[PDB]
Amino acid sequence: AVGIGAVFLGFLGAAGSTMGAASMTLTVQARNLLSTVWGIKQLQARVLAVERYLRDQQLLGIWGCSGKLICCTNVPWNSSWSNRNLSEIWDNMTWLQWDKEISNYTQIIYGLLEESQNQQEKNEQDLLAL
Amino acid sequence: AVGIGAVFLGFLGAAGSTMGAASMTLTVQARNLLSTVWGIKQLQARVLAVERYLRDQQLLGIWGCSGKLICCTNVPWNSSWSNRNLSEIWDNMTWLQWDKEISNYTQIIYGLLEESQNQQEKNEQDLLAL
Amino acid sequence: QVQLQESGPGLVKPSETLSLTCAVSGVSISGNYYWNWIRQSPGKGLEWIGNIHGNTAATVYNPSLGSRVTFSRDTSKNQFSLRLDSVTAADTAVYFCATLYEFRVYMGERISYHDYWGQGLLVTVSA
Amino acid sequence: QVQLQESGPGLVKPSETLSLTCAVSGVSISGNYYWNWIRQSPGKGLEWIGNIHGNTAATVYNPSLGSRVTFSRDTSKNQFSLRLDSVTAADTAVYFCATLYEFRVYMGERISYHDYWGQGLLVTVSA
Amino acid sequence: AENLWVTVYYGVPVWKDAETTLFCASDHNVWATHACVPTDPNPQEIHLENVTEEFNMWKNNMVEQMHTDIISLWDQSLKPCVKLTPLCVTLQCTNVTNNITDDMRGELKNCSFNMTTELRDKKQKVYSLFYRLDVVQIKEYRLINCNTSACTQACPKVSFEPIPIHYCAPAGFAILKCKDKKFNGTGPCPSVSTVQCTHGIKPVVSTQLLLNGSLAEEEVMIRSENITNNAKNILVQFNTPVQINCTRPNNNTRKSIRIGPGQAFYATGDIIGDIRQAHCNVSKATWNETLGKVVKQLRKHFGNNTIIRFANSSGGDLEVTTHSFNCGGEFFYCNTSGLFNSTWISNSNDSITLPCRIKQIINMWQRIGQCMYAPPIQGVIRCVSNITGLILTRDGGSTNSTTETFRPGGGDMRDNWRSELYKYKVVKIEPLGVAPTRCKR
Amino acid sequence: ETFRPGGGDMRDNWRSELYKYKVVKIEPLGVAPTRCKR
Amino acid sequence: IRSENITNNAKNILVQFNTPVQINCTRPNNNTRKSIRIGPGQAFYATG
Ligand SMILES: *[C@@H]1O[C@H](CO)[C@@H](O[C@@H]2O[C@H](CO)[C@@H](O[C@@H]3O[C@H](CO)[C@@H](O)[C@H](O[C@H]4O[C@H](CO)[C@@H](O)[C@H](O)[C@@H]4O[C@H]4O[C@H](CO)[C@@H](O)[C@H](O)[C@@H]4O)[C@@H]3O)[C@H](O)[C@H]2NC(C)=O)[C@H](O)[C@H]1NC(C)=O
Ligand SMILES: *[C@@H]1O[C@H](CO)[C@@H](O[C@@H]2O[C@H](CO)[C@@H](O[C@@H]3O[C@H](CO)[C@@H](O)[C@H](O)[C@@H]3O)[C@H](O)[C@H]2NC(C)=O)[C@H](O)[C@H]1NC(C)=O
Ligand SMILES: *[C@@H]1O[C@H](CO)[C@@H](O[C@@H]2O[C@H](CO)[C@@H](O[C@@H]3O[C@H](CO)[C@@H](O)[C@H](O)[C@@H]3O)[C@H](O)[C@H]2NC(C)=O)[C@H](O)[C@H]1NC(C)=O
Ligand SMILES: *[C@@H]1O[C@H](CO)[C@@H](O[C@@H]2O[C@H](CO)[C@@H](O)[C@H](O)[C@H]2NC(C)=O)[C@H](O)[C@H]1NC(C)=O
Ligand SMILES: *[C@@H]1O[C@H](CO)[C@@H](O[C@@H]2O[C@H](CO)[C@@H](O)[C@H](O)[C@H]2NC(C)=O)[C@H](O)[C@H]1NC(C)=O
Ligand SMILES: *[C@@H]1O[C@H](CO)[C@@H](O[C@@H]2O[C@H](CO)[C@@H](O)[C@H](O)[C@H]2NC(C)=O)[C@H](O)[C@H]1NC(C)=O
Ligand SMILES: *[C@@H]1O[C@H](CO)[C@@H](O[C@@H]2O[C@H](CO)[C@@H](O)[C@H](O)[C@H]2NC(C)=O)[C@H](O)[C@H]1NC(C)=O
Ligand SMILES: *[C@@H]1O[C@H](CO)[C@@H](O[C@@H]2O[C@H](CO)[C@@H](O)[C@H](O)[C@H]2NC(C)=O)[C@H](O)[C@H]1NC(C)=O
Ligand SMILES: *[C@@H]1O[C@H](CO)[C@@H](O[C@@H]2O[C@H](CO)[C@@H](O)[C@H](O)[C@H]2NC(C)=O)[C@H](O)[C@H]1NC(C)=O
Ligand SMILES: *[C@@H]1O[C@H](CO)[C@@H](O[C@@H]2O[C@H](CO)[C@@H](O)[C@H](O)[C@H]2NC(C)=O)[C@H](O)[C@H]1NC(C)=O
Ligand SMILES: *[C@@H]1O[C@H](CO)[C@@H](O[C@@H]2O[C@H](CO)[C@@H](O)[C@H](O)[C@H]2NC(C)=O)[C@H](O)[C@H]1NC(C)=O
Ligand SMILES: *[C@@H]1O[C@H](CO)[C@@H](O[C@@H]2O[C@H](CO)[C@@H](O)[C@H](O)[C@H]2NC(C)=O)[C@H](O)[C@H]1NC(C)=O
Ligand SMILES: *[C@@H]1O[C@H](CO)[C@@H](O[C@@H]2O[C@H](CO)[C@@H](O)[C@H](O)[C@H]2NC(C)=O)[C@H](O)[C@H]1NC(C)=O
Ligand SMILES: *[C@@H]1O[C@H](CO)[C@@H](O)[C@H](O)[C@H]1NC(C)=O
Ligand SMILES: *[C@@H]1O[C@H](CO)[C@@H](O)[C@H](O)[C@H]1NC(C)=O
Ligand SMILES: *[C@@H]1O[C@H](CO)[C@@H](O)[C@H](O)[C@H]1NC(C)=O
Ligand SMILES: *[C@@H]1O[C@H](CO)[C@@H](O)[C@H](O)[C@H]1NC(C)=O
Ligand SMILES: *[C@@H]1O[C@H](CO)[C@@H](O)[C@H](O)[C@H]1NC(C)=O
Ligand SMILES: *[C@@H]1O[C@H](CO)[C@@H](O)[C@H](O)[C@H]1NC(C)=O
Repeated sequence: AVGIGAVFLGFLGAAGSTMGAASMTLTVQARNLLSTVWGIKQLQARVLAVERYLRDQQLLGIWGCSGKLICCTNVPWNSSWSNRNLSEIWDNMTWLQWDKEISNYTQIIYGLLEESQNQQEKNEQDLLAL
Repeated sequence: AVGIGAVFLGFLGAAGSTMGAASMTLTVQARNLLSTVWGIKQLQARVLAVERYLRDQQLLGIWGCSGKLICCTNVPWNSSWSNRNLSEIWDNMTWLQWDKEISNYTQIIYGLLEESQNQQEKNEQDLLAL
Repeated sequence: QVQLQESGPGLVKPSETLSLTCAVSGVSISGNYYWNWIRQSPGKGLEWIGNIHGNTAATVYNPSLGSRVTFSRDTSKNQFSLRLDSVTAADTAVYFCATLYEFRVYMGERISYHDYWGQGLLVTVSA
Repeated sequence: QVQLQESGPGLVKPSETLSLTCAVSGVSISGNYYWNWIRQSPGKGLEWIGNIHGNTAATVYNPSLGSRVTFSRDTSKNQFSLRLDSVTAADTAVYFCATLYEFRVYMGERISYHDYWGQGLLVTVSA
Repeated sequence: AENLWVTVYYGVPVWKDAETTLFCASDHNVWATHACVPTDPNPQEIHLENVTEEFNMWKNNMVEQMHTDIISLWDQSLKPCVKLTPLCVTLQCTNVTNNITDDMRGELKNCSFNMTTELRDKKQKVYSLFYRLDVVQIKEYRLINCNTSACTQACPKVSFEPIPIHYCAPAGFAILKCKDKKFNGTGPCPSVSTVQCTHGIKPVVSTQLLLNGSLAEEEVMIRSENITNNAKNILVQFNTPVQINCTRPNNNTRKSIRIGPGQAFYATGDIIGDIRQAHCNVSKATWNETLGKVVKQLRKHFGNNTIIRFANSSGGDLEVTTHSFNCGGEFFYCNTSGLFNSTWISNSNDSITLPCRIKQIINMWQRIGQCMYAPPIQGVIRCVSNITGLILTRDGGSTNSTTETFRPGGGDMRDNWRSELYKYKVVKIEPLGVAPTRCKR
Repeated sequence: ETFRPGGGDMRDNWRSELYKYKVVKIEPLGVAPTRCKR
Repeated sequence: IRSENITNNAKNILVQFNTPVQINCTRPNNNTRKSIRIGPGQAFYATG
């Protein structure tokens, strides 16, 4: 109980775990996204990484989930995308399988999130005018 | 009273001032953190500065203090880290001396902040489920 | 595989300072590990001297031996050293440097347990 | 300007699969467009086969043809293909690939309407 | 009882020691100002009260960056210039004895040789006047650098005159300057300021004497990494300058020889009038007063009854044994033997004339395999300069004797940059901070 | 079956060592169904 | 044994051993080297 050290699973080793268990250690993956001709190639790679991080952050911010790791929204879940109940999603599936399953219904969800956030912002502005 | 101009302190003028007095001018210092072979060196320096700024912003955001210069948290102050009262800190010491005194207990506080923010996020998600 | 190697003088005189250094290979010493110094002598058996924390430099020592010990850690060389002051004849022993810890998942179940118990070094106290 | 051109074998045997491919120029097929297949035969006149949504790949088929109709879309080649299984003598016709869409503003009025109705190709069914 | 909680502050004024890469700020030259950013007309400086920093002149990283930048610019400036490959031929030389003084006997050689032309199937016969230090006997001579490597002629339009340059740090870093007088380059400085970047520093190149430098504003200053050790040089900074007037009075003539398609070589045609030695003049009373001040300051560290002797250079290469400099494109090497020759014991209008020599084949930095052939200058040349410091070295120093003898030194060019960047240092800001406060989330 | 020595191309020399390694890129964004409401 | 398409004779076959085979080999002639200066700071090394 005293005098014993402890070490924990780090990088993507938690990919085989279920979605419920895999969504419990988001920070370990999140923190690793940032950190003559050969110098040009290395600088291009670094600039590409920075640009990708900025694009992801801007996409998160546009939906209203800025500065958050888990941010649940107002858009309802259409049944045409997936008809599996929560019992068979968060305890009998992994993130890779889920991504493979819903790979063809991603852009429409992003557009719906953008429109919902814009509508919420406009409604908030209207409310604050009183 | 009218027609007289005023000029205020510069970048690091408050280095010798007390912590309480120095905390009132964080914006001036925050502003300047952003802004053939010699071209490579200059571009590398600029990329390094941008990367450092992004890393600092990510560290701030992970703790839930995104977009704030002063942000209170929920982690209690352990008496082992320091034993001085508020009278001898915010009106008697300076930031450099405080860092010199505390620099041995930095990482553990960061980890505590991370875990506290994650727990708060999970609790908020559970609360909104009702 | 993690390996621990003890080093230091094989002989020391009474009332002098005994300095030993255990070097670690295969794992960084600055992690959340408690590096432990133990000794074994005929008659007394195994006796735990103390331990030091790699990350925070926190140290704990045996109350019986008191303040005669100081533990240090060097991250650049990946080593930790023990300095026992005011040696006597009773301090002649074989010194072991070891570490005991567990590998788990973050807020979950355990996976494995680890100890190494390096080969150790003989030290004798005499003028 | 936007243009559409059809291609495929002109003669097919009964009970075999008729494959046609419509290639578009002047606009991408990955946007919010519904690509429709129409056919004209003697007596029957214009008849609608089905349509496919480029962005999502949502397809709708005529109930009269049943499950004999299938659609596919290739974004790399900027084409979309119609497949008709179990072709019979009633399927001899001229096939056109069409698209109808309105250009408007975002939460406002409408600017224009667009339909193209490409040239099409004659297809006969016989062994 | 405390019920205090951690609170995060962004923008705390705290800094740490760090190393980075600075960039240009300056208001045809070898030191390319074209690629150097313009300077702000109104430099900004902030005085940090109650801040006492630590400084060490002998560990500054700015000196290394300055040396590397100067070497890189020097190498870059010579790229688009003619390479004197055909100049390695068998020269036939004779003595010049037309209106020459006794001291200039044998210094000049009149050498004839063959040369190529714009057409590769034709040859020409030409002649030139060379210095005795450039030609080595093989009545047949050859250039000194022929058996080492072929090497470049400097283009005649780029000027060697130094220009001030300022070094400004990137964003997130800061330049700290020590405004404390009497500071000796090592220890705690109590008066500190932050500057966006430094004053203009002229990259003046010289040995055994610091020319066109900065002057101490209080008194003569003596600096050394370890004064007890005799292997470390001593940097002496004056409080007033000493005027020195150097001149080459020979009325030289320049002629151009076409050695290929669009390639010319500039030779010394002939000397008009008399031939005389180039020389420098230094005031006598001013030198005596300056040396008295220097000995008085040196008396502080070496006892109050010691005898202080100034002697000649020990020996070695001509560059490290003689005060070498460049006056209007011509490279002078001079024998500072009448200056450092005196003894001091505890208790009008004439001037010292140093006669000295010119050279044309130059190995500027301490490297082997690359020259820089200086084209001849037309007409008499004269220059005037300030002496504002010395580089000395203690000979022997054993406890057996009670006399200390100092001799001039040099060779390493970093010491020239060190005397200017002694009061500057670079730090990096750390804005994140954690403090205890009663407020809770 | 007759087998003879080969070679010439040097890519096969490297291929014998990097046969068990591959490179992938991470995609940290995901969307799931869940029972909150903003 | 590895091959992209083992039924095709136009593709090479890569064989990886289990244990290595030692090969010892040598050039035994006692050679001598001499330098010839062919220009300013340019040398050519030849077998004397
Ligand atoms: C310490 O500082 C002092 C003062 O700051 C320095 O002394 C000054 O030195 C400079 C440079 O030597 C000198 O300026 C020259 O003055 C000459 C006389 O007036 C000019 O003739 C000369 O111009 C020629 O060189 C320029 C390039 O430098 C050319 O751009 C210009 O066109 C001239 O070149 C023509 O003439 C030559 C010769 O005929 C020919 O070969 C060319 O092809 C071209 O036709 C410079 O302007 C100052 O006059 C000096 N100041 C004083 C007061 O004397 C001193 O050198 C510094 N010490 C050290 C060690 O650097
Ligand atoms: C890799 O996959 C295996 C299984 O494919 C994982 O082991 C599984 O772990 C879960 C939870 O630890 C076990 O769930 C248990 O199910 C029984 C069913 O009766 C239930 O009674 C228990 O209360 C518990 O919920 C599951 O049985 C177990 N599978 C097997 C075959 O033992 C393993 O954890 C995965 N690895 C990682 C790193 O996630
Ligand atoms: C640099 O340090 C000096 C002192 O080390 C600072 O001066 C000090 O400033 C404080 C606050 O301005 C003064 O406190 C005042 O004291 C008087 C008398 O006790 C009291 O009536 C006031 O209410 C206030 O508490 C303090 O006296 C003064 N020190 C001295 C010796 O007078 C200085 O401010 C520091 N530099 C900067 C830029 O802050
Ligand atoms: C260097 O040598 C050349 C060649 O010997 C000299 O040029 C000759 O000068 C005399 C008169 O002094 C002329 O009669 C000849 O015709 C010249 N020769 C050529 C080839 O032109 C030159 O004067 C010498 N220079 C010095 C300084 O002694
Ligand atoms: C320039 O080249 C000519 C020949 O092309 C040299 O004249 C020869 O000199 C050698 C001795 O060095 C004599 O043995 C030949 O008989 C000469 N030939 C002729 C045709 O005169 C001349 O000496 C060279 N110039 C210099 C300065 O060496
Ligand atoms: C040699 O030193 C003197 C004195 O330090 C210099 O003359 C000064 O030049 C500055 C130029 O910024 C003036 O502001 C001073 O007023 C001058 N002082 C006197 C007494 O005249 C002189 O320029 C220096 N010479 C060289 C070549 O650097
Ligand atoms: C300055 O130099 C002196 C001379 O070398 C140093 O003192 C010497 O230190 C070495 C170290 O092993 C001894 O062997 C010598 O006997 C010492 N000589 C004298 C005369 O004391 C001195 O330590 C140096 N200063 C610093 C700060 O290192
Ligand atoms: C250096 O000093 C010497 C004197 O020791 C100067 O020589 C005199 O120069 C002037 C020039 O106007 C002549 O009129 C005199 O006849 C010269 N006298 C002697 C004895 O040589 C020399 O000119 C000075 N040079 C410089 C550059 O200052
Ligand atoms: C170096 O040269 C300068 C300028 O030629 C000399 O200064 C001149 O000295 C004469 C004689 O005393 C005066 O008439 C001039 O007015 C001075 N001019 C200037 C600008 O100072 C100086 O004396 C010379 N120094 C030496 C040691 O020769
Ligand atoms: C410093 O002065 C001494 C003494 O005058 C010089 O020693 C002379 O060197 C020359 C060589 O050119 C000899 O011919 C003399 O015989 C030497 N003098 C004596 C008394 O023997 C010494 O050369 C001077 N320093 C330099 C660097 O030249
Ligand atoms: C530097 O100057 C001194 C002083 O003139 C030179 O010392 C003289 O050297 C010559 C030899 O060329 C001797 O004949 C003299 O006797 C020396 N004078 C004295 C007082 O000893 C010295 O040689 C010069 N340096 C060099 C390298 O020549
Ligand atoms: C491996 O190679 C064989 C030989 O080429 C391939 O089989 C051939 O495929 C071509 C395709 O046009 C036919 O013309 C040949 O008749 C086939 N030969 C045999 C013996 O079947 C085979 O397809 C290749 N394997 C794969 C996976 O593509
Ligand atoms: C390769 O094998 C041959 C034998 O087939 C070796 O030849 C012998 O080499 C030794 C050297 O130690 C000599 O003493 C023998 O006299 C040689 N025998 C014959 C028959 O030539 C040869 O040395 C071997 N080489 C290597 C590099 O292993
Ligand atoms: C040239 O003059 C020097 C110095 O006077 C002398 O040593 C040399 O022998 C002379 N050479 C001749 C006359 O060829
Ligand atoms: C070139 O010649 C000089 C004098 O003969 C000699 O000192 C030098 O060593 C030679 N260069 C080389 C590279 O040997
Ligand atoms: C002068 O240098 C010595 C070097 O040991 C240092 O101890 C001393 O403090 C310096 N003087 C000042 C005034 O800083
Ligand atoms: C040098 O010679 C040229 C050409 O004769 C002449 O014009 C010039 O005046 C001379 N220089 C001096 C200082 O006499
Ligand atoms: C050196 O000083 C002495 C004085 O003792 C003097 O006799 C001698 O001439 C001086 N030498 C030179 C070269 O000035
Ligand atoms: C090759 O020859 C050299 C020179 O005689 C000799 O030293 C050396 O031993 C020879 N090599 C062998 C392997 O005998």
